[PDB]
Amino acid sequence: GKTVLSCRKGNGSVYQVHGHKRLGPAKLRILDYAERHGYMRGVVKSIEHEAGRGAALARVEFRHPYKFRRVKELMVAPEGMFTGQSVFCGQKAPLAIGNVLPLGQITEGCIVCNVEAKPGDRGTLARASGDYCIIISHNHETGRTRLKLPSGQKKSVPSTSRAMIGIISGGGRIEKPVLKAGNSFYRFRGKRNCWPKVRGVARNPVEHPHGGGNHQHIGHPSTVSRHSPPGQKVGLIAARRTGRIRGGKAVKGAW
Amino acid sequence: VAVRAKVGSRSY
Amino acid sequence: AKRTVKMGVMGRYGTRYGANPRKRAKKLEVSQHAKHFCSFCGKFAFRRKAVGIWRCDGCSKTVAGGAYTLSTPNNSTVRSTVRRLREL
Amino acid sequence: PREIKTLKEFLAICSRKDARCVKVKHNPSATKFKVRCSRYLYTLVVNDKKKADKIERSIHPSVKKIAVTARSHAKTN
Amino acid sequence: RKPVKVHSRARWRKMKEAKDMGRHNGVGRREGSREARMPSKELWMRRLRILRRLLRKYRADKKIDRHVYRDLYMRAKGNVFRNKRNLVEHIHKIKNEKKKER
Amino acid sequence: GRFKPLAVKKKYAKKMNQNKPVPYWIRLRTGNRIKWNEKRRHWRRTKLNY
RNA sequence: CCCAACUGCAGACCGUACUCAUCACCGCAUCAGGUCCCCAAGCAUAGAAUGCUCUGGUACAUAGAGAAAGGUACACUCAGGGAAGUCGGCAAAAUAGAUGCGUAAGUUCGCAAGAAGCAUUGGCUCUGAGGGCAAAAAUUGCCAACUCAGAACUGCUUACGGCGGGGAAUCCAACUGUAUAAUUAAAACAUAGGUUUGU
RNA sequence: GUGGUAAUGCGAACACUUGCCAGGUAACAAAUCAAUCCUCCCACGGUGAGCUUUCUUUUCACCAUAAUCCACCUUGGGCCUUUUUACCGCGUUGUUCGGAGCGGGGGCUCAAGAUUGAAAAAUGCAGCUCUGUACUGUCAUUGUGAGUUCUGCGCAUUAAAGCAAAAACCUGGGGUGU
RNA sequence: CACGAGUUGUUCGGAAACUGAGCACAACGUUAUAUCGUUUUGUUAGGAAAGUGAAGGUGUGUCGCCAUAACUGAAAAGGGGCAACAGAGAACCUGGGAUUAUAUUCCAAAAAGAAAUUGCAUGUGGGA
RNA sequence: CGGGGAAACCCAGGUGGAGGCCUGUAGCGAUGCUGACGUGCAAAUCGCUCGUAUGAUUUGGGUAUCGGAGCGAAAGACUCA
Ligand SMILES: [K+]
Ligand SMILES: [K+]
Ligand SMILES: [K+]
Ligand SMILES: [K+]
Ligand SMILES: [K+]
Ligand SMILES: [K+]
Ligand SMILES: [Mg+2]
Ligand SMILES: [Mg+2]
Ligand SMILES: [Mg+2]
Ligand SMILES: [Mg+2]
Ligand SMILES: [Mg+2]
Ligand SMILES: [Mg+2]
Ligand SMILES: [Mg+2]
Ligand SMILES: [Mg+2]
Ligand SMILES: [Mg+2]
Ligand SMILES: [Mg+2]
Ligand SMILES: [Mg+2]
Ligand SMILES: [Mg+2]
Ligand SMILES: [Mg+2]
Ligand SMILES: [Mg+2]
Ligand SMILES: [Mg+2]
Ligand SMILES: [Mg+2]
Ligand SMILES: [Mg+2]
Ligand SMILES: [Mg+2]
Ligand SMILES: [Mg+2]
Ligand SMILES: [Mg+2]
Ligand SMILES: [Mg+2]
Ligand SMILES: [Mg+2]
Ligand SMILES: [Mg+2]
Ligand SMILES: [Mg+2]
Ligand SMILES: [Mg+2]
Ligand SMILES: [Mg+2]
Ligand SMILES: [Mg+2]
Ligand SMILES: [Mg+2]
Ligand SMILES: [Mg+2]
Ligand SMILES: [Mg+2]
Ligand SMILES: [Mg+2]
Ligand SMILES: [Mg+2]
Ligand SMILES: [Mg+2]
Ligand SMILES: [Mg+2]
Ligand SMILES: [Mg+2]
Ligand SMILES: [Mg+2]
Ligand SMILES: [Mg+2]
Ligand SMILES: [Mg+2]
Ligand SMILES: [Mg+2]
Ligand SMILES: [Mg+2]
Ligand SMILES: [Mg+2]
Ligand SMILES: [Mg+2]
Ligand SMILES: [Mg+2]
Ligand SMILES: [Mg+2]
Ligand SMILES: [Mg+2]
Ligand SMILES: [Mg+2]
Ligand SMILES: [Mg+2]
Ligand SMILES: [Mg+2]
Ligand SMILES: [Mg+2]
Ligand SMILES: [Mg+2]
Ligand SMILES: [Mg+2]
Ligand SMILES: [Mg+2]
Ligand code: NA
Ligand code: NA
Repeated sequence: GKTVLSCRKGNGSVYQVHGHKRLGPAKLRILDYAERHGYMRGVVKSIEHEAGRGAALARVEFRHPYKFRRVKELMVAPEGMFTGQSVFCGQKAPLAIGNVLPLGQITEGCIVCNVEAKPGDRGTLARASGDYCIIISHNHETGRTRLKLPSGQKKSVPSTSRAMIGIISGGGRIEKPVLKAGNSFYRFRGKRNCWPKVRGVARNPVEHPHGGGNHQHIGHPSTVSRHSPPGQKVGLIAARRTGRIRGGKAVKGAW
Repeated sequence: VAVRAKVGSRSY
Repeated sequence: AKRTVKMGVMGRYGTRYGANPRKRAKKLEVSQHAKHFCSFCGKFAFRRKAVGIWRCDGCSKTVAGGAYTLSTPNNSTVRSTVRRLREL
Repeated sequence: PREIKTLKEFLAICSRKDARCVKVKHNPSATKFKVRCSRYLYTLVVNDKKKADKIERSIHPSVKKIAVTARSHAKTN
Repeated sequence: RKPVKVHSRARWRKMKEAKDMGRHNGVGRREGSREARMPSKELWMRRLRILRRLLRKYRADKKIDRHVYRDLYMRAKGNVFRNKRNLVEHIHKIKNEKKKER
Repeated sequence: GRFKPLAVKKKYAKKMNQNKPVPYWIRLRTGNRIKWNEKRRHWRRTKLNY
């Protein structure tokens, strides 16, 4: 046969990110001495939109801690952030929306976004529009904070990890029906080459395990093993169950 | 222009 | 006079996307194109400029907000919660 | 091109070392004194016929005075 | 150099005189729609500009006060007056009523 | 069109110079075998493509 | 050494012809195929439609003679009947512009709809209405551009070009889209929506 | 350096500054409406040509002004001062604006123009003369309608679409100098 | 077909001299094999890739500080390049009787002329 | 801007210029005549008819992905007849 589309995309090729109109990665400040011991005060200068991202971005201006110059950070803006707002980042930053605090300095039950999975990775959790984390509990024996992820999983991270106070801006995006193929065209214009999608049973057997037949059907169970080699691992990959779920939705992901 | 032209007035 | 009976801004779509998807998109379209109250400057002048970006015509302040409304209910709850945790 | 308004400025321009030649243009209503300097052509316009003729004389004889007239094609190639 | 060939416009000028007098423009001579021949937007813009110009002239000449000016401005935007004469008649009626009340 | 690099222009110039008939006195030489150039090129028959 | 008004001297390299196509490029060719960009007149008309014209260009396409049959046509017409033809109304015919009335079932209330239908169109001579600018100015003078109505008289051989036939239903696919370059454009693919799976 | 309440003005030490910083220009956007150069048309006159049984004060052609500068009346924005009991008022064809300062008076400034001149007639184009690529002398029409994307015009379009970047250059902040 | 001719630039297009989608020299790693991989998400390479020079000291000349040569350096993270003849950028535009063919490219003193721009210098006028 | 209504709101006349909206050029395609041609103008063209024609539109130049591989709104289509 021929290479399945799900394997051809791993070469990159014409399937990579459309990043020309993007503004760069969105990250918190570099976790430096001022963050670890005091706080840095920044000013939100602009609140901009990046192609391919549903949430707003904020341009926050800080004074360079060591040189006579100014530094502009590009962060994922929480909802309510506005131009001219004072943004405090560090150990002694007050508990307010838009400030960046160590997780250990944030009281339990506070809503946080832009959470660092690792201390110093500058924000990798709760970054999509409308998303946030919930701080469950602080443990001081291990020095780790337990927080609830947007997927419903609960994970423990060091108390020195930083997070922003509030929810990510731009929430409610997926509540509006697209209504048109052209709208999806423009939505995926800013992301990558992944649209439109052709069904496997609509293809020929040379290029997909589901192709072929005098009727459009998968002739074998679509639930495939976790150990299936690439090209064979199409359909429902290592599915624990199928159907309409029918009850409390289990938290997806590994244990 | 200001007044519409008349065919009869073309005599003069 | 009134130009349509039921569908308002959705009248641009003719007959060709379904009553219920049009109805669902109508509320969010009307909200996202409306003028929203600005707590600064006290004017109904907040307009959306791209998803999650709201700029006020009065004071020219730009805010990060919801996709189709200036402030989501979750945002109000989070603001109250954070204020209360600050007062503790 | 630069327009010079004062006869004193005209004398100063004519006194310059880059004043190649002076072209005298006789229009039906005025007389124009066009001084070909290095970079700019300075023109003095005199409405008075008698005063213009007086100005035409007493110009430095060192400079070259050109009487601007129409030159036909046969006159110049 | 021979002259250019003649392309005369005498016939068109005689026809233009006739059409100025009103000939050759009837129901059977119209091929385009009414809005194509004379757009309603253009007529509306002309009428409203005439009305606003007349109102500004009257306000500057103090024939009307600023309140009557505002009322008539909003009514002119509201398609209440068909032409200049209708607006002038309304103004005269308002002025007569004001004179009686005063 | 108007644009060509100078190296290409010189190659075209050389090909223009080579496009000549054989001189008549070549045919009168002792033991001569050349009658025509037989490498004559016409712009409408075969393309140099420089 | 700095400046700003002059002035003096000097300002190097490559391209530059022609073509850009019913003959200069690709297609074995001076091949009715293909090939990007700029400038774009008058009249009719809604007009970059279509028809004709001044400027510019061209008369280059093998021609002459010339009512055989049979052909092709980016050519017509045919009395009476009117789909009886044929697998099948294929092909042709038919409808047409503008304006005023009028317009059904069904419907996601947006449509259906130009639904369907019924009327009027010329020419000429007039009459109203629609403005700009100056000095109860609710007045006086000048002046431009087009139209839209109404009226009388007088005509049609219904007479350039361009320009929907319509209706009652059934089966598919929601729709706009895409798609077997060179026999398949579809009910196929895509598509908003919907649901799963992994993380 | 220096004027003006201010908007902001002033050019022969108002010298330098990428040591270093911070901003701008480069730089990007719909439709509606109004449009510039320019094109076409009409009116008005000149010059030539055409037609002329008859008619047509007629038909046709032409009537041009490059860059670069000098001085400085409209249109549309931004702003300043004053009056501000301004809340109804101003304004667009149009979906709006105002004590976070509408409207009125007077100004500052920007953009697009108009106008005065230098260039520039010495040029160009038509005839015409008469005495050879000759030569003298004449003309050499200034006002409107329809188009026209230059422009007004952007934190500027549908938007789960929000419309490249750099060199180069311009200002300022500090500083040097004075 | 043969012969003889024709393409003229400080300002036009390109390059000199911009970045873009991108490429891939170096560097490193891999490969029996470099003819392989990484090389823009501010950006090479376990990676010491800056040869520049703020202020100082010394000396020359310029003045009453400035410029010039040397010794000690403040600061500057992230090697070298290519990739647009429609993006950025870009100081010339009319007349000609100036051709057989080129011209915003030719025209010579009345340049038919009118400009705009660089670089370097000399005087003039002012400051160091 | 009017007209109703106690209110909620409703009814009319304008303005405005939305839409993967319609008729139609150019453009981009290719339904039927199973028309022409079928040793052709042409190794796929011609004529009329026809689809769409503000959008998931069309197009120039640069770039990137290929041989058991690439690319594919999927026809085993296309990858120099
Ligand atoms: K199958
Ligand atoms: K089809
Ligand atoms: K008020
Ligand atoms: K429309
Ligand atoms: K490839
Ligand atoms: K290959
Ligand atoms: Mg699919
Ligand atoms: Mg298939
Ligand atoms: Mg098959
Ligand atoms: Mg298989
Ligand atoms: Mg099926
Ligand atoms: Mg199935
Ligand atoms: Mg309308
Ligand atoms: Mg060419
Ligand atoms: Mg060929
Ligand atoms: Mg070549
Ligand atoms: Mg040339
Ligand atoms: Mg040429
Ligand atoms: Mg051409
Ligand atoms: Mg031919
Ligand atoms: Mg070949
Ligand atoms: Mg051909
Ligand atoms: Mg045509
Ligand atoms: Mg036409
Ligand atoms: Mg002709
Ligand atoms: Mg032939
Ligand atoms: Mg012939
Ligand atoms: Mg019959
Ligand atoms: Mg018949
Ligand atoms: Mg009959
Ligand atoms: Mg019948
Ligand atoms: Mg039968
Ligand atoms: Mg039968
Ligand atoms: Mg048929
Ligand atoms: Mg009904
Ligand atoms: Mg029906
Ligand atoms: Mg009808
Ligand atoms: Mg379908
Ligand atoms: Mg369509
Ligand atoms: Mg801008
Ligand atoms: Mg000029
Ligand atoms: Mg515009
Ligand atoms: Mg030859
Ligand atoms: Mg030769
Ligand atoms: Mg390599
Ligand atoms: Mg990378
Ligand atoms: Mg790059
Ligand atoms: Mg590295
Ligand atoms: Mg380059
Ligand atoms: Mg360019
Ligand atoms: Mg150049
Ligand atoms: Mg030539
Ligand atoms: Mg020269
Ligand atoms: Mg459409
Ligand atoms: Mg259509
Ligand atoms: Mg056939
Ligand atoms: Mg045959
Ligand atoms: Mg078409
Ligand atoms: Na289908
Ligand atoms: Na650009």
